[PDB]
Amino acid sequence: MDRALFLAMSGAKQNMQALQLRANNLANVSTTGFRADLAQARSMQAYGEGHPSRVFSMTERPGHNFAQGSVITTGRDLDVTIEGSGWISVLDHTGKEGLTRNGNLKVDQNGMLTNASGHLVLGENDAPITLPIPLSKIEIGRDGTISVLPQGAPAEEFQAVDRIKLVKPNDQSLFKDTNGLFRHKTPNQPYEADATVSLQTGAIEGSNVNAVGEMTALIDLQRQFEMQVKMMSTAEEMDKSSDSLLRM
Amino acid sequence: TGAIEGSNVNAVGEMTALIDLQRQFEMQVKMMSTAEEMDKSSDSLLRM
Amino acid sequence: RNGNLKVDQNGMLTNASGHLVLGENDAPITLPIPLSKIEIGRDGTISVLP
Amino acid sequence: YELDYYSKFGHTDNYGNLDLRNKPYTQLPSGFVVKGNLNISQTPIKKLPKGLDVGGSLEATNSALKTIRSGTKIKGYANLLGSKIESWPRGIKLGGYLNLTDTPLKTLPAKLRVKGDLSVIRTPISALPEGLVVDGNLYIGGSALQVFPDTMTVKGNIFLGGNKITKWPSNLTLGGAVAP
Amino acid sequence: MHPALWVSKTGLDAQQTNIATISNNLANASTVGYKKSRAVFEDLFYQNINQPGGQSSQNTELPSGLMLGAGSKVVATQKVHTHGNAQTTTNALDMMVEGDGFFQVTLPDGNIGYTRNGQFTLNGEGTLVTSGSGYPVEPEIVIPEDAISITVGTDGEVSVRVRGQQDNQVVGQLTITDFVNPGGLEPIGQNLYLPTGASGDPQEGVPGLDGLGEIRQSMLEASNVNVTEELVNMIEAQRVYEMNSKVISSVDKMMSFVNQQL
Amino acid sequence: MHPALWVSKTGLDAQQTNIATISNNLANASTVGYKKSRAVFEDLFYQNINQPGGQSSQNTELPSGLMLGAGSKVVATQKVHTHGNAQTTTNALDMMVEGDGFFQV
Amino acid sequence: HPALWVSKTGLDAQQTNIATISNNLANASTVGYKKSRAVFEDLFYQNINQGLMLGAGSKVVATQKVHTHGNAQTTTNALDMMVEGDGFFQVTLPDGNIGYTRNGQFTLNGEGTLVTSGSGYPVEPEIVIPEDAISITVGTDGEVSVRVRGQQDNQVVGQLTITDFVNPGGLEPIGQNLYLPTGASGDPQEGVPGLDGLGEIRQSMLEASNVNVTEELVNMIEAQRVYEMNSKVISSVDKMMSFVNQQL
Amino acid sequence: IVESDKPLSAEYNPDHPLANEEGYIYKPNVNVMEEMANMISASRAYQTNVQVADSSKQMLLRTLQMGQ
Repeated sequence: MDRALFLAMSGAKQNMQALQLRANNLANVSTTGFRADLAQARSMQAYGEGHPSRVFSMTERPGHNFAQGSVITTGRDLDVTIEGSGWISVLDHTGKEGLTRNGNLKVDQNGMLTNASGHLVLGENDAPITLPIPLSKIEIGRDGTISVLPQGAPAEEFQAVDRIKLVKPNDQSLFKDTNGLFRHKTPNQPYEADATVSLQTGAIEGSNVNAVGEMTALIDLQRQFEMQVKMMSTAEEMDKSSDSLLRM
Repeated sequence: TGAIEGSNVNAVGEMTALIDLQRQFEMQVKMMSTAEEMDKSSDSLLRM
Repeated sequence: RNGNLKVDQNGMLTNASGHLVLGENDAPITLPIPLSKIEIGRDGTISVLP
Repeated sequence: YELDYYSKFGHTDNYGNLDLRNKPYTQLPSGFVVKGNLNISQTPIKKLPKGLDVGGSLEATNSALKTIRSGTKIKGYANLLGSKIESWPRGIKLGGYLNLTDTPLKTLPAKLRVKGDLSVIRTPISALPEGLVVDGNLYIGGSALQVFPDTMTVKGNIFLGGNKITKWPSNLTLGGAVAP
Repeated sequence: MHPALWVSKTGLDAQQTNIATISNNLANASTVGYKKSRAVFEDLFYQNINQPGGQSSQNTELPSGLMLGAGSKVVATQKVHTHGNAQTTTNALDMMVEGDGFFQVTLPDGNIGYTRNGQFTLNGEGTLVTSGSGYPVEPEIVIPEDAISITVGTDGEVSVRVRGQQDNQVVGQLTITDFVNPGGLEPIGQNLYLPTGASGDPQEGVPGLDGLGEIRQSMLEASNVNVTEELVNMIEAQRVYEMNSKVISSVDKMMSFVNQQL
Repeated sequence: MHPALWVSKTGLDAQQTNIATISNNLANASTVGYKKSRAVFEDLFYQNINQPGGQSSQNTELPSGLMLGAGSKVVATQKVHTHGNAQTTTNALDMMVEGDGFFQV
Repeated sequence: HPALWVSKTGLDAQQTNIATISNNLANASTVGYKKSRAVFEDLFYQNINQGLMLGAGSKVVATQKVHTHGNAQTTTNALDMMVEGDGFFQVTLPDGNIGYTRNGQFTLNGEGTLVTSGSGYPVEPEIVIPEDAISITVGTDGEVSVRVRGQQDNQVVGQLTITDFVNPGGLEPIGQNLYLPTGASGDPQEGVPGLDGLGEIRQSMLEASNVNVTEELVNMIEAQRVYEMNSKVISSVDKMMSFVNQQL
Repeated sequence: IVESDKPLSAEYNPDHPLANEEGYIYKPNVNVMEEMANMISASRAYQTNVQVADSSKQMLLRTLQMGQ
């Protein structure tokens, strides 16, 4: 039949995919250090012989919202949030390094510093931070310097042991990977530490998802979705009527 | 002064006129259909 | 019957559709250019403040 | 009147293409820069500003454009179909083709280089400039041209379109074919 | 298209612009020195159908003189320059005009822009500029660094307090521009307006003589939008929008009956 | 089922876990030596749809490299072992630890 | 549909406005805090036919900090001070650049240098209080003197200086009651604290926050109602479109 | 095919990667109501052309029955 049936179907299909991207945003409102995902549609025309009447649209992710997340003051010593722009460099389960903004850190039984996702926290030597096992008081600095008190030591024996690797690259050069870690679009790009990134210890950075912004985008995808499915029915209606040209 | 006069369109009056215009329109269309139906039938007279 | 009046840069009193409004002289109403307070009377009289 | 900075913003797309179709603008500011393509079709614009820069292609189909001043930079093509251009200035940096169909064009710059196709279809031009170089297809159909210069270069096909050519160039290397 | 379909579509398009006009007014319900806009509707051209040409009069009440209009449209988004309320603030650089008159700021492209918003401040050089994009305010008012207080008089006479010297030094004087037709100003955003042919040549002067308004310091002008008017306008515009949709559906169903029954 | 339905459902389960954590803290608002818990959220994995199979990376800002999330979850309910205030009682058999330490039973 | 996005800007504008109100109320006890108010402006207008103007909504363009001097708090500590006028205390940031503050809660470090009671940054110029001092006196011009037993007359250990700016609102707040000079802030004007427009140092005195708690509660009323009003337009447009694609 | 002359709908989205210096992203000037009206008119006009083709078909068949 007419190709407008599939031209509208290819549009309704993308609206559902855009709806899925907004659904993931609203599910992650309470998530810690979550960067909102933007949804956009690209107009692609079928170039060739004939009148230029058919143009497809596909939904794609143009970028992410890198605005500062909501800061939650918790009073916990091992809670860190990046003041302004900046990232925390961590290595995932496989070992590939990446940037994260979740500062819900913790100390394991061996002293290794991890975050809430389990990623190991990189240090001054581009290696995971391993603090002494018998600690007494962890006091993270504003610049990322970790000053710990050995167990049984006097309060005046406060010494720095490591400095968290904070990286502030261009946000437009970062893409979210398959596990929520932002990495460089260009492969084999070294993550260079920055001396301007600051860590506000004792607070946790929340999500930056604008709940109303997603809701008002939802009510427009639904209407656009319903208009296209009416086009599918009216293209079906036209073909059924034209079925009476071979009756003879 | 200090006020603007709107339109005096009676929305219900127009809507009830619409539904009557539709039905009268459709009934006359049936008259057109039965006029050609009679004409087709009265064509076997010359069909020897 | 459109009484949504306005004053142009030259001072002529027009309506929302741009039709010049007539007056006692049967000519389009022209107001002094630098007005300060325009009040329309209940009977149609136009009183202005320099 | 004339286009302002705020009026410019209301005729620009996401990638930076200025659309002035049917818009009542008469003149553009000097040193004008366009991020992408420029469209001044059907406009009462009779003159393009000096120092004009277009990051894309210039579209002036069926417009009132008459004068383009030298120094204009156009990255894409130039489409002046149906406009009122009478002469082409010297020194225009054109990154694409030049379509001058159905224009009152009469004179062309000497040794003009067209990086794309060239059109003089149905133009009152009497003779082509010496040393003309065309990297694409040349359409002279329906024009007043009947004598080619001593030397010319066309890297594509040459379409006569109906006009009769009597004096062919002495030095001519053609990458394509000649069509009447 | 049957003409009834397009006549109804004009009403849908007209009400659509009305909703967009109302939506902007409610958006700027807290913008300082904002003026509400209203959409004005007018009927379109009326055409003689049962006549080959526009025969004047000649039995208008009869079927020969039947005339059908082409719908409606929004003709203008008229600016209503009603004076707003007063916002008493403790800031020393925000000022208000009581009555007719506009502040004049220097736009980057050379011409001067006219604003009713009074949220001003100073830049690095001490010049009185707006608190938004930072455009300078005409006339230039430079504040000396030795000043410990700023006083803006009822006629824009700005004075400063200098320690070790009694009596306040005068550092300049403000001016406010007036226009014959305030509604002819062209909005360009940023709480700014531009003079058009429908507005008139600017009329400058001291703020407090020649019928001009008076400068009030540490004050602001709230937006004159009436939130209840917009909500009432929304109710009517929504109902008219739905009614014209029924006519389009009615025409389509009538047309469907024709080629299906016949 | 439709992917958009399950993505939002996982968000509902995450909040339901968060609610049960909050109600537990408020229930134990008078318990002696009780440490509050907080629910920790993290997103679920992102899937490439327009690449053949599970192929990833390359052009992530194009329709080819579009990646869709799977929702959210609660990964851990972290105990906040912040030292609490002291209650002074007249009973001689109740004791307290100031600083780090746990009684052994 | 532009109506939805016009109201969305109105919703986003009020959300930023309420954020400033909450920050004003949160810092109602912070010493030397200057309240800020959101600045609204309407977006650019468009001519559809050509002379019909349609707005795009509204936005918050700036957060103007009102640097009006707050009330006075009388304290018994001899190290916390207040500038009674125009001026900023200058502190030495870890980066080496000089930061400026109006909070006067100071103290001494291990070596006697005057530092802030919070992060511990030194106060420029450096004042060192000797271990033989029994009392500390700060004059109206910053002259810091100490009473030494066994010696008549207080000896002067240094003199504090303050900096005044043409436009204090042009400063960039970096938290911790600290400001960074910017391009529009002006040129830092140092000098003796009490001459040439500079304020006077008031020892054993603090500068309270200048927030108007009554105004913020009223500002919450207008911000909340306008925010809810913009939602109604979005809902009405949603029902208008839902009616049409269902009717037709 | 001819493009619409209406100006593009400008929307203030400063944080979008496609935002200009002022922060506005531009969206197509597609008017939903006219597309729905075009959808109805195109379908109604398409079906009434089928009737004319059907009407002419019967006339040719009867014209062929003459001579038999």
